[PDB]
Amino acid sequence: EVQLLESGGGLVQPGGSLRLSCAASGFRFYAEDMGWVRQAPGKGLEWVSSIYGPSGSTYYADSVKGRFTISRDNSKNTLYLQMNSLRAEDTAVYYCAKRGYGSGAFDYWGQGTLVTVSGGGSTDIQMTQSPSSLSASVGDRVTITCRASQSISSYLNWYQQKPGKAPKLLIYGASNLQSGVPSRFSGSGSGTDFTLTISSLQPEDFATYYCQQDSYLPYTFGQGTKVEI
Repeated sequence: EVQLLESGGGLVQPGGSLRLSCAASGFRFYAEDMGWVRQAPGKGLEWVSSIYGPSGSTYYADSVKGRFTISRDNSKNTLYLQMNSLRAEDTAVYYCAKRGYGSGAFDYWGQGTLVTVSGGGSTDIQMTQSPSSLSASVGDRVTITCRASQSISSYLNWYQQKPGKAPKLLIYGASNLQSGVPSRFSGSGSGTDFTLTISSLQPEDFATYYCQQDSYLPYTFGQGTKVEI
């Protein structure tokens, strides 16, 4: 089928370097937008870099600018992340991601690998999520809020992440339900204020939920909402 096959990582020393790689198979388009995300232990998903166009233009979060280089070979359908001058801050699970044609959103993800370390005058868009955590029961209704720092229309995505595993896209475009995703999950809003609703909470739905935008660089996730028992 379609899959991002990730490889690389391991234990390294401060000052050291590492190269992640991501091989796509089952691609039906040339040079779709790709990037890398990371998650520091007991922290939220963090966008690291993006690459876009046949030119292979790049963007990078402030934390890693200067040290990390994203690249890709569109021929061999492979994605690379060269990580230099690593610090203990860089300790995280790193995931590769690809933008899907059907959704417009990053909906194909590598399984992730642990790394351990022993302009135009544009505006950045920030996302605030509410609440941080909540505790509920099977059959409970749950709502989660997302406030963007700038009106971004309907360009807001919701993701579920279970611990260790790659995030899963539930809603794209503020309200369009991703294919093969139960219809108890539903999204609303527009402009700056958005809402993910779970109508009847099920055992499998305990996880962390994140809002995210994919349209305006730099891409960001909100801080996440943990839904625990």
